[PDB]
Amino acid sequence: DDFVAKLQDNQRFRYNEVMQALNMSAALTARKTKEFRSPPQEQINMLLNFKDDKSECPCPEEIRDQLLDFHEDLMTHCGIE
Amino acid sequence: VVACFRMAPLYNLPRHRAV
Repeated sequence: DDFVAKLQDNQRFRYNEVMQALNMSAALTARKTKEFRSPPQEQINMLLNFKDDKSECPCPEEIRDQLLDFHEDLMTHCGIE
Repeated sequence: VVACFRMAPLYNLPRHRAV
């Protein structure tokens, strides 16, 4: 619930950033707005790349840390570690 | 082409679908 709320607020603010970026530069805007052009499932898939160090997701480190802590707690409950 | 650039985002998406 709250993870999705924060992610949506993130994308709301990123949309304002890229909409200024469009008025600054139109040619570069493609890569800015690709993750808005993508279907929602693809958007979730690109946004949920916190794992490992590929780290091409545009999400901030604090939001990454929230999911990482939740995943560690879930693994601890599951008994993996 | 701005219309083609702008598609459906999660922030416009409702809560439960995004969940």
